[PDB]
Amino acid sequence: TNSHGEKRCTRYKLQKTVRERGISPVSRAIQEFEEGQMVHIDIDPSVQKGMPNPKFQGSTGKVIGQRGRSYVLEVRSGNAMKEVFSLPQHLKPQKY
Amino acid sequence: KSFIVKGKFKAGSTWEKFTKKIESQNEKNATDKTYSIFGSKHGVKRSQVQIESVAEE
Amino acid sequence: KPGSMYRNVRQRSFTRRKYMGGVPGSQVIHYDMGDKANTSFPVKISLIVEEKCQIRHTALEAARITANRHLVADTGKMGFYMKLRVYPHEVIRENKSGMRRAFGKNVGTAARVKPMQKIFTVAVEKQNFKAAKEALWHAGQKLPTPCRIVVDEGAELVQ
Amino acid sequence: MYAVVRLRGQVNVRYTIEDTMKMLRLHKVNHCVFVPENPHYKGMVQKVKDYVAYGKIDAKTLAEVLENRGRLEGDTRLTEEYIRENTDYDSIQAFAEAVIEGKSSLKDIPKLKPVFRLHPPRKGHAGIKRTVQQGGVLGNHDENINVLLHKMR
RNA sequence: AUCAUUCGCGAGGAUGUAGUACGAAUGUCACUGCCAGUGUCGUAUCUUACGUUUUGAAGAACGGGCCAGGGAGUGUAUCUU
RNA sequence: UCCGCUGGUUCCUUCCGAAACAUGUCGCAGCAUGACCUGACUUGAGAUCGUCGGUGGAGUAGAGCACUGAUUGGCGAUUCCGGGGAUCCCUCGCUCGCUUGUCAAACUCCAAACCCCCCGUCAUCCUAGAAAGUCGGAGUCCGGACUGCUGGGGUAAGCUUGUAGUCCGUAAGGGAGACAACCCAGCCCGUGGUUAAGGUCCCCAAGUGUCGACUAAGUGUUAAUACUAAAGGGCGU
RNA sequence: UGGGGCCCCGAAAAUUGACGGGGCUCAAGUCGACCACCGAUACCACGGAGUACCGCAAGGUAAUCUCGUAGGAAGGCGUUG
RNA sequence: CCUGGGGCGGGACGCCCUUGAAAAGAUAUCAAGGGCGCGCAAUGGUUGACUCAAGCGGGUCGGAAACUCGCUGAAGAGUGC
RNA sequence: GCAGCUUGCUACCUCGAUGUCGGUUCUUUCCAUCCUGGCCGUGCAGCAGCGGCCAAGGGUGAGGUUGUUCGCCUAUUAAA
Ligand SMILES: [K+]
Ligand SMILES: [K+]
Ligand SMILES: [Mg+2]
Ligand SMILES: [Mg+2]
Ligand SMILES: [Mg+2]
Ligand SMILES: [Mg+2]
Ligand SMILES: [Mg+2]
Ligand SMILES: [Mg+2]
Ligand SMILES: [Mg+2]
Ligand SMILES: [Mg+2]
Ligand SMILES: [Mg+2]
Repeated sequence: TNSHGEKRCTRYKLQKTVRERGISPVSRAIQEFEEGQMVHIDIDPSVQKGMPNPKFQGSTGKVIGQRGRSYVLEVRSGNAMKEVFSLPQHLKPQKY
Repeated sequence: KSFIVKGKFKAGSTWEKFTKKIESQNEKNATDKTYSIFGSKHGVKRSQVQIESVAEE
Repeated sequence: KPGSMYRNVRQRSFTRRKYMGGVPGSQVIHYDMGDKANTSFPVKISLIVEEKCQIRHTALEAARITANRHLVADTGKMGFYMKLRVYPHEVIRENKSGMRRAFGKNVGTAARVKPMQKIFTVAVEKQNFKAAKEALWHAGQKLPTPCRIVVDEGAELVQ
Repeated sequence: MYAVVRLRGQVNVRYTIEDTMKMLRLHKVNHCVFVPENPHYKGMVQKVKDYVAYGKIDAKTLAEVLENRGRLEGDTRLTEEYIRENTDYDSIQAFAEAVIEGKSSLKDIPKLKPVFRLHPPRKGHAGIKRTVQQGGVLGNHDENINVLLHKMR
């Protein structure tokens, strides 16, 4: 029957394009975000640690704090506000 | 009062040219009669008939 | 089992044979007839279906047989070239109980063709255009769709 | 300036199109609003093209609509005396010409309602099951909105 | 409305007459001896009972021949508001 | 006695008004919790049903063969692995390429339109109380339909099971002969007017209307439609 | 020869029956267009009722108030003491 | 208990992946492909050093089956299932 | 493709009951015609066939087995 794992229906969500497979650019892992900054969640499949749920892939979160290397984001999911923890490898600043 | 109307109309899957000769009161009546004739003879709407020109014969 | 059963296209494709089991082999033997090593045939007519349908491998084989017989009889053994363009890739299945676990078993293959898609192409000399036309007309009688013949090359060579 | 007149009612309409109608203040058939030509209102009008007729309105039609169907709070009828008291323009034709030219606003009439509740079209309209380009009445009338607005006075 | 002018191949349209004559109603002045209401019948339009079970009841689903009367959220304890 | 099962449960108006769904359940004709309805209070400034522009998510349609697999010949080579009757005396199927012809739910070098998060903008709502919170009372967890998604399954089904919108359920009135859910339309009472859908030969209010053609079969006089016959053929027109 | 419109053949069912019926043939059918009219409780106008919110009151506002099953909420009528 | 009545069959009765599923999320069926109820003191951690599959050419009965050299080789290997 | 006369599929109606199969009796309808009427073709000499078209006015029976429907068999029959 059909399962209920985290990696449910993640074949293309957690896949890389052909010419971006391998070691990702390391600059994305050492980016810093200020409190209240809006960042996109674009999960890097090669970085298997600190990865939020794929359900939050494609969402913009607001940075509300830091929990070590990872950032705490307030991410809207339907009508709820979820606290999502993410390494900066999966994050990306919003550009205005 | 005989006119010459040229254009193309959609005959099923393929467009078709025509150079039909028409007798009418004036140029715009000739255009109207061309549209009516092709709607009657082929069931095509006026959007499916493109009249390139109407010239007094 | 009439061709009207597996004729209409209401479904997605079913072609990945590694996720299915036991497909009966197709009946269509050859796909190139006549003189296969000739390309300087000036006239080239094709048979295009005009509806979206599925053609079973047996219907394709029947049409191919009838057209090939007519061409070989009229133009000779090497007076023509004939190509069956489409391969039966779809797997047809049937539910052979009632509606419980009704996902069918594979019973054959069909080609899912679109409107205005070429099924058969025939290349002949100028003098054999009407014979090729007649042969393709007979072939289309065996197919589950209305068809029409079109001249692809050498239109000015016939009229 | 867009003239937006609602010609189809509210039963069986998607909530997004109906909410667009409500944001245009078009709650009922034969109701008309006048909105500027910016892309925001253009997209909003494009959203409801299957339930309204719209187009560019001229000063004469705006003048007749203001005189015949302009209303104030409490359902009072707009008149020339109120226009001259509360605006720098002598009459309603001059005010409408200013509004069309963009040098004045319908919000520059105190207590004026933004909705003009129009009469049904005299001698009927072209039909609400086809667009203007199909011989119907729905959609973009361009400058020919004034014909329909004239027959709804 | 009618008529005049003009446009239209035509059925017709536009302009003027005319926002006029009229027009729900609101007043006012005369005239009149009825009117409201009720019963029955007729003409016109509309509606296939009611309650229930039902996605769906006019159902060939269940209930009632009729009428009268009787006939169904109450008390103690306790918790919450 | 008990039952989650059946039947009944008595006055009026006014305000608002669902759910026939998810998870758990010896659960499947039940119940709980939540979504959804309703009432009250607290709080005190924003909110987002819609548009436009932008920062981001795309891997569906379509397309294509670059990966995974299928698939059709022609042409050139693997002096390689092998089918045919002592110098393996010579015949050649697959395999690998260049052209041809086809494909894919569980293929993708590509790649929309919808849509989603966020920012700005207009728009609308909002101190006559946004968003948020707390508490009281529930019903509901038999649904059904239309229009799409070639939705999935099925020979198909007025079949079965999904999904988006909208309806019936609980929706009058007007119109389709009648029509739960099709069209107009959401509807306080009365009067007048003008329209909508639809119609205008009679039944039946309004055209025996206009222009230009077609049909000779009473074909037809049938928006959607569960209420409408095909392939094939015709020197009928 | 190809592409088109309409029609014909292909075309057989059970009580007598269905373009709604009558009937209809340069149409009262079909196709392309058009003109005028009829036709709702829609829309407009007037008058009236209720409702929501505001207002000390008087009253003000309502295009953005007025359908409704389960159901919640408010105010009333009646019976006996 | 589920169940295209029930029963027989089966388990879609717990967990995990792909498709279905309509490019956010959600999404049913006795829908399709299936898998798991484990194994491993190394088949684990870290550091260093290396680079895999498969072809082509060279090398002695070391055969076109071993081992070794060179070239190509972003992965066509391996990573327990 | 038609029909819905076989068997399935389905679960829309009916479980506060729409009395089962077969036969019998009586009435009726359909036509896809077995005979009877009219035709056309023939690889139709005649006789008699075979194939097809129109046509539903009339007829289409009696018996043995079997509950049978169906079917088998018997002797008549224009046909049964
Ligand atoms: K490929
Ligand atoms: K069943
Ligand atoms: Mg009593
Ligand atoms: Mg319950
Ligand atoms: Mg595709
Ligand atoms: Mg609807
Ligand atoms: Mg109910
Ligand atoms: Mg409703
Ligand atoms: Mg109604
Ligand atoms: Mg109620
Ligand atoms: Mg059971």
